[PDB]
Amino acid sequence: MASSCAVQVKLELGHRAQVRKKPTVEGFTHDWMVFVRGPEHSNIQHFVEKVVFHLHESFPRPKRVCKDPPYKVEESGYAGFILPIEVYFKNKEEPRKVRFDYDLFLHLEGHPPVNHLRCEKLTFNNPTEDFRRKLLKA
Amino acid sequence: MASSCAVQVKLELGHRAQVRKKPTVEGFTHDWMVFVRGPEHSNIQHFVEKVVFHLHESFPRPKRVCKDPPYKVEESGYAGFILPIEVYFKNKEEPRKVRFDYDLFLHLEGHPPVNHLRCEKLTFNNPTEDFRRKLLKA
Amino acid sequence: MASSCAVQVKLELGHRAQVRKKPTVEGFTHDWMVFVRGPEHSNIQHFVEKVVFHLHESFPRPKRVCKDPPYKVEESGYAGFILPIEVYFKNKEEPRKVRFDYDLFLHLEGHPPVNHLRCEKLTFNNPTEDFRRKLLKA
Amino acid sequence: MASSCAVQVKLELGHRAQVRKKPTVEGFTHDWMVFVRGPEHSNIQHFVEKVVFHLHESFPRPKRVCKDPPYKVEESGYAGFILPIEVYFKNKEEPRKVRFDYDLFLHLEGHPPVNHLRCEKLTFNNPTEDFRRKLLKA
Amino acid sequence: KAPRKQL
Amino acid sequence: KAPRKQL
Amino acid sequence: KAPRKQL
Amino acid sequence: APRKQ
Ligand SMILES: [Cu+2]
Ligand SMILES: [Cu+2]
Ligand SMILES: [Cu+2]
Repeated sequence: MASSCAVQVKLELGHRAQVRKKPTVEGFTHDWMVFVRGPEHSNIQHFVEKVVFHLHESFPRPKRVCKDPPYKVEESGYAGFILPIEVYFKNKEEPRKVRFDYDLFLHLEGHPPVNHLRCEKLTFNNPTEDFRRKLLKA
Repeated sequence: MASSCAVQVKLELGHRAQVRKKPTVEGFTHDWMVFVRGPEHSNIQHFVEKVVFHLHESFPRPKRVCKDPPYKVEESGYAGFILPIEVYFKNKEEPRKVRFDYDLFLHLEGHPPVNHLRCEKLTFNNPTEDFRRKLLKA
Repeated sequence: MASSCAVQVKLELGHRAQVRKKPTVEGFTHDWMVFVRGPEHSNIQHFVEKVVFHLHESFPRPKRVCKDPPYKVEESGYAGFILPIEVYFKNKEEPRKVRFDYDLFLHLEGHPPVNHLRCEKLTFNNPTEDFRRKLLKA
Repeated sequence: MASSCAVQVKLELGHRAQVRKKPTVEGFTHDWMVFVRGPEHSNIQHFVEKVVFHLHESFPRPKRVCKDPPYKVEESGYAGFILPIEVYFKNKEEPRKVRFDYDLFLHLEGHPPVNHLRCEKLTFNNPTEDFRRKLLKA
Repeated sequence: KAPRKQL
Repeated sequence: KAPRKQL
Repeated sequence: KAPRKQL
Repeated sequence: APRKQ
């Protein structure tokens, strides 16, 4: 052109994984909770339409959809797995979403609980003006 | 914050320097022209307010000001020099101007003429959307 | 030259800070752990020689030195402080180290435990190709 | 990851178009020269295998190939045209080639001669150890 | 070490 | 306004 | 407060 | 090459 806006927003992906006192009856051993949020209390709700957590097939309604904060899933299980997360934007132009393969891993009974944090930076090249102010309100 | 827009524009500064067929009345050996332009095709007129060339003190009206394209000064002289160039933006915030110290150098007689091009990248961090609109129309 | 390589590596700084259920014999209220690591599946041991945590003066051996991964320090205390962390590189040329002033903060009793993550981007300009391979092995 | 080397080289594309009076047998008013070289006289011979100038169909052997420095084509013509230039690199990996659409324009008599220059920056993401050793020597 | 969901 | 062939 | 150390 | 400097 030559001119370009490069808007960068920050995301936090993380999960807690605790061992239950007594297992559930269904037999599950652990309690975990997985989330997506902005760092340092950023309201990502401004540019995030919805967050989609894709659980394992073993779960009922494995597709969990949060379209209002907090964007998180709470469950109970026996094993860890790769959990595809999809974050949809208040976009109108590509990319409409971003996908992460989140490792929801669990620790053993004699080991301390999991409190994992993962950082992701998003870069939008030449976004629209309306989507920009949304991104910058975060 | 923490979010950020980073708008980048490209500028081009350059000069020609020929020896005349024969020196002027004052015995000026060279003819030169220095310029500030956008890359093809652009049009920096959208965000550039004025460009100020600071010629040597040995020039009449050494402060040449172009507020409309083309941003250039045409002159005749005997020697080369450092030429401070100031580009003012249609901007209400810092930075309101950028300064380049351009080496307007001459080549000796019995040597090829001068055609120098110097490309510069400008990065504006979190500009207002009005100035951004100007920067993006370029 | 005119040519230049910019090698970028990702570094992650973070700390957990939990309130103890009952203070230690010295009166320490908190349990905390601080670390330096790479993102996801990446071993930074390839280009990191050692990591030095500079604890507050109150701590004995305030200068803690990690020679191999994991690069962490676990302690008990009563207050938070600024923890200068120096990450040393496996090169023979400048720079052989980078410094961050890590804010090792705690939260009060009756508040959730601390789990903070801070990501840092490192840019090496024109490194030797021997040191460069290690940077890319991560 | 990361694991990220970004290698940058600069290229200068330009052309001279000198008017010729009197015109030739074939009616060629002008005679021009178009070239691809590196700024500050850098030997791009290190990372460039060959440069291919794609002249208009009117020329015999329109496809003109410079495999040795200088990468220039001198010719006489009657008109201007968009001139596709392809720069081939000494790489064994994508990209094998870059293509610019160069505008070879001319001025009439009574208008100053052509001495045009154009800046082009090339960024190679994660080149091999080989090839990179060439780019930085260039 | 730790249990996983098989895929 | 100049002799530029055309494609 | 949270409380911090003396500097 | 002459420069005023
Ligand atoms: Cu806090
Ligand atoms: Cu030179
Ligand atoms: Cu020109």
